[PDB]
Amino acid sequence: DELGPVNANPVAACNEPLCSFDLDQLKLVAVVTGDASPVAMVEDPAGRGHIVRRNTRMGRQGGKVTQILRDSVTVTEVFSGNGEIIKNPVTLQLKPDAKQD
Amino acid sequence: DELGPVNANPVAACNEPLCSFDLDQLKLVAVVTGDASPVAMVEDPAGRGHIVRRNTR
Amino acid sequence: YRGKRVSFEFKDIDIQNLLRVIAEISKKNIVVADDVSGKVTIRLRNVPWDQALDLVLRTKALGKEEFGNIIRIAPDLMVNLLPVNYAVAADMAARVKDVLSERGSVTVDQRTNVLIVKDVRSNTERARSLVRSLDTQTPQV
Amino acid sequence: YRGKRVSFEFKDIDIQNLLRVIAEISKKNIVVADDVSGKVTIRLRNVPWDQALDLVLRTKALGKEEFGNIIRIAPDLMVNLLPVNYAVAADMAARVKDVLSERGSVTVDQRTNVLIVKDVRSNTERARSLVRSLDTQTPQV
Repeated sequence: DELGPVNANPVAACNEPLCSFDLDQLKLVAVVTGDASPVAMVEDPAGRGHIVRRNTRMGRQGGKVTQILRDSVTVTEVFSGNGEIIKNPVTLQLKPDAKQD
Repeated sequence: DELGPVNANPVAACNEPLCSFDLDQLKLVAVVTGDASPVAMVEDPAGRGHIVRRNTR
Repeated sequence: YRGKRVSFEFKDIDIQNLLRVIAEISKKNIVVADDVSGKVTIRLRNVPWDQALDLVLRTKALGKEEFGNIIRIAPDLMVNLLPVNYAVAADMAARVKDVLSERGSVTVDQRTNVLIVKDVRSNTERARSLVRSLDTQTPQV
Repeated sequence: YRGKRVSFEFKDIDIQNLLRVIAEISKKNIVVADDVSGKVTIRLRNVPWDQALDLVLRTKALGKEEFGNIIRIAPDLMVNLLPVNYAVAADMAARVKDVLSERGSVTVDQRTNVLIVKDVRSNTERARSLVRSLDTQTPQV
């Protein structure tokens, strides 16, 4: 009586995805620049690619895109510094070889 | 009743391996160096290759 | 097929992402089909985009068809601009075609007598050495 | 395809180990498939890695595909850099291709007009003797 109404509503959208994942998990793949304004390209810990640009956001801390270079991308993030909500001016570099804990 | 739950949990990890074998048994195969920092490559008495770098054990 | 100058750096990204990114920069509104291809790597400097695009197509990627407002696309390496000060770009075409053979890589001739190459660094290097070497007998006027 | 300079010495090691080692040195994050190949021996000096890699592929090893952040790789000899001070590297290509025949060994042309060879010492020696010998008629300006 519910299957015989053969009904599926496919996934193709954003999950609203990167605002569900932390900013230091995200890795800068590439940058595009031309007449349509500069845009950064960034990789999830789930291996998805995204495209974001100045005034847009990413990450659980709502990291706002403020600058875009060729090697790196400055963003403004939202951290709880000792109990205060404060700005964190992070700069996501491109992906080389690197390791941390 | 335990086989019919057909269940295997494959080996692919480190065994935590070289901390179970003595240091004079291990043989230096090669060294790699580049922007990702220098890394040594070393051989077990069991003939496995490993990769280890400054601050590791 | 004319645009602002750009530098395309794509390290292991979906061509669909490069495409969207290219639409977010006012290089048309670009839309793919659904499953066009996959992921590619390119790194360009000083290339107008509409070219870096034609050049992206040849890498792995697709061909482009434009409706007008929207364009549909359906199923390091580097780019460097060579100035040709002395010779005409078309006179190089015989020799440059002859290095490529059945390889990858390409050469594009812009109207202002500049050559543009996408390829692996090793095929770029060869093409530059030949273009400059033939340019150099042309400077002795 | 650009990196810090390195010396690769691998005495009877899994290409998967050489790969990881190459990721531990910030030469991307490299990941193989599972069963790529086996074990190889190479010994390089003064070679940027991204090249010592292309060169490792040709030995026994695999081809490389990059996603961007990660790269997937799927299924003594030495390397020496030859400076070419006088001639263009591409003019050597005819003669150098002609020694290789259906052998192993390769030659890579870097953009700064240097040749790089991987091979057995005996094929390296031949390639150096020819490159230097042809360079030497070019120094008499």
